[PDB]
Amino acid sequence: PFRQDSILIIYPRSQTTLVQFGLNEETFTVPELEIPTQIYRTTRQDGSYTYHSTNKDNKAELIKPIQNGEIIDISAFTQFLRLIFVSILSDRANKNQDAFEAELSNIPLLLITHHSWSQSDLEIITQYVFESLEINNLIQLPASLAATYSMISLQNCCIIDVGTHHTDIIPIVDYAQLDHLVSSIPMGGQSINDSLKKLLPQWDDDQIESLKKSPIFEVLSKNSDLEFNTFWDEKGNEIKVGKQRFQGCNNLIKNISNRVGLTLDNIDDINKAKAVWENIIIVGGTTSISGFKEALLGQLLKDHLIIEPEEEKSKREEEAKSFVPTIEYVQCPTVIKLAKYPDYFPEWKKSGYSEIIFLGAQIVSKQIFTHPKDTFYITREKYNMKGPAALWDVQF
Amino acid sequence: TLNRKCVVIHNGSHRTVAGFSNVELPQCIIPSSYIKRTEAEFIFGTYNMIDAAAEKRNGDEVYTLVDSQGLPYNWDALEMQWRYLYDTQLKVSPEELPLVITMPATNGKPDMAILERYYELAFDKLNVPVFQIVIEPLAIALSMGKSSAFVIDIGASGCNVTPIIDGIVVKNAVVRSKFGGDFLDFQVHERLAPLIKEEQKRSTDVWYEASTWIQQFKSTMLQVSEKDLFELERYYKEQADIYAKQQENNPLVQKKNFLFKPLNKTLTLDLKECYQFAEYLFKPQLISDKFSPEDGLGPLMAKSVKKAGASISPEQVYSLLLTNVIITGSTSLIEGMEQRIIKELSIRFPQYKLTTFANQVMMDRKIQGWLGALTMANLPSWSLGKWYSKEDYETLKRD
Amino acid sequence: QWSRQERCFQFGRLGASLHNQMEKDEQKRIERTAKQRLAALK
Amino acid sequence: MDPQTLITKANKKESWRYDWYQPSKEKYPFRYKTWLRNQEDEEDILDLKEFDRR
Repeated sequence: PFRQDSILIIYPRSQTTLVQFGLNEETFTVPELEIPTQIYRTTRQDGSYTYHSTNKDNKAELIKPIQNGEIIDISAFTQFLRLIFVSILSDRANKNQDAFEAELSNIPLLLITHHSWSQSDLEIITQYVFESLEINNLIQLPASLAATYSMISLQNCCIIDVGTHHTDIIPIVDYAQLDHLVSSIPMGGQSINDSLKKLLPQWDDDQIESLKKSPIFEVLSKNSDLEFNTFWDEKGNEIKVGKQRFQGCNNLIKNISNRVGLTLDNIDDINKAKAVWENIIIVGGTTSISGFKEALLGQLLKDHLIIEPEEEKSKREEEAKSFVPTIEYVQCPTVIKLAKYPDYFPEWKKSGYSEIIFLGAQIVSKQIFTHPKDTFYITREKYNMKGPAALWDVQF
Repeated sequence: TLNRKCVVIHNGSHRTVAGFSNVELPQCIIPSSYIKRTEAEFIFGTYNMIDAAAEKRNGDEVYTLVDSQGLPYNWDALEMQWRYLYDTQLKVSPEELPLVITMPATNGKPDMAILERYYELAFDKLNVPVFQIVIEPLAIALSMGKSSAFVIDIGASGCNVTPIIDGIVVKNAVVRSKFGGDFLDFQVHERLAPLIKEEQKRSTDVWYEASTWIQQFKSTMLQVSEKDLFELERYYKEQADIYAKQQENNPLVQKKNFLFKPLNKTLTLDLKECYQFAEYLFKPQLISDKFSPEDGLGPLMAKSVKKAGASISPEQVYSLLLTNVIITGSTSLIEGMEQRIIKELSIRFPQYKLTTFANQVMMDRKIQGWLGALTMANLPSWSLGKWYSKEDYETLKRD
Repeated sequence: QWSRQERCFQFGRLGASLHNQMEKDEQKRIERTAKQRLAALK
Repeated sequence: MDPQTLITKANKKESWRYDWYQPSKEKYPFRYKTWLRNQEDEEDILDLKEFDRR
């Protein structure tokens, strides 16, 4: 144990699910498999359910198991995992045919979880992985920790994970996710869309979405020099736009910031707190919008930095006209910083770090699965003894 | 160990802590209060309330769940809170798992009436399978490897002093001070009032301020002086005169700076004014002429030990208690507090050697009550605690 | 508790070291690449 | 091949249920759900490449 060919990482999210089977060994590659997170559920007279990849003869209903990051249908969700897992087996079993003795003989699974999943959901998933998929080794890695492990392993930090309809805020102290501080706001990328609809009434949804995803949309805090600029439709249609391309991100940025502030203010050990504020981690699709992260930082500074009020400072400098020492405050944060990205994953640098949580998982899985110690995953041994409850003896 | 997983709930008078027995920290710490927003409607949770509070909307009002006894007094609201916890935080039917909850040490009287209201809530309403009630000072002490201990809990409602001898709680020596965290909030506010402009029904703003800047101020400005402050002052003065006179620095003149966010304004206190707030916990005769020095924490601790010596030698109980002093509670984390509680105890009992114990980890005392219940829930035998079942209720219901 | 807390802190502190080695390896790789690139066409 | 048999041939043994349990000292009066071990007696495929990015 274990073959690197064999490591399987799954990262399921509301819209899609990133998947990878086998680690490259030279450098880590950005996940190439992206499967929409949904399954079809046919209902068979007599009550029971059947699950397929396609609307079978238009008889099945379309189930989207994960919504706003939460599992809303645990059965369709487990069926969806099986569907992924089986597909991978078939694919490899064709290509190579001796696969069941090699690449498919011992498949350890790392499943990236979301803060919102029940213990009940996590146990059921564990049961499913050991009983239905007949897999033997499982790590359930929280998304937040994947984040901090990718980010050159930070003991103290805050994860701001911007989704489409919600943003999660998750403080990490001493490599532990602080559950009672964790929260999400019902606000994300779509907010930008919505802000823009108000500013550009005569546009439609696809036009607005296209602007957001275009080279000329940025958050300010040379394109910025031009009054108007140009970009091209999804359907090739050229669209011109004024100052609106520097708008629409503000309401979201303010909401996130207000939340970050209330959160970090409830970290009880001020020495931990100082560290967290100095390692803000921002992740998610939205964050790839040029200027966004820096704009968000800018706002956290504007709202939360402990520093002398400018008027007060201006008086003191007039007074000294007749050198001014710095006023020291008892509060934190006096320093706010974004955590430093690792620049030595070439493939990741190339594609941006909106999905860096996955790199977290590539690193953890290699660590854990290419070393003897079985301290951080459930094994068959353990499953046989405690069952799904085995899960809680290997939490991080 | 046992094949079970419990829900552990602690309803303090200020904070409520909830989570499962299988992990080291609680899933949630939320306020033991709620906003009633008006068709009525009930808001629970730290961010939900702070958001709603900042909206500053009429008709919004904060109400509490736990009286100053540390006991629930609004049981219709308590159910809504429990529902909220089980639905949105633990996310599990209350019918599945055993429940472990806390009560504060009492003199014994309110006990039966409470137990009944819990039956009604746990059984009639929620359909909980079975529950245990642990006594907070007792569990905290056990969680700390101690069977006998003098447990000094400084929370929001005041100080709660509880001698515990060989696993048993001495009820007549149970003592609850009236001055603690919430009191400190009032004083910080009244004193700073003129620098911040400011100088029930207006519960919403009182609450929001207590939960925001006032909380930060307490954690960063206040300190407890090691020795009676009036004496410290006379001394520091008497010394300062000599340094001055001698040639031809008084520590109380150090300044401390707090950025007050709502007005982007610096508030500066000298160290004395920082020491002053907690002095009230020890010498409450310094606010009103209506408080005797005996309502102060020092006399109170002493009173409770002496009432322990009356069991049912004294200079033995005294010796037991004083070699197992436990200091606990959110407010006990204010810098200088342990040392003053110790100095205050040591001088009322000079013949004896005090040894005190305290969780030094910031988080863990704020929720040490819940931590205590947690370590009860992980006890290896079902016989280690009284576990009330639907039965017990049935049988009490008879005549 | 103390054990879990330690094994956790220990895993974290090792990944830092893993990162450092990943970084050193990359640097060697990139250096060998640039070295050939800068003294040869195309 | 048959998905179920693919699952069966890879990765080469008990089963648990989540059910009512009633502890004993004989038996305590109460129940609670837990993960109990069972006694002796107790669809499709998708094509990657569509989902591969290109």
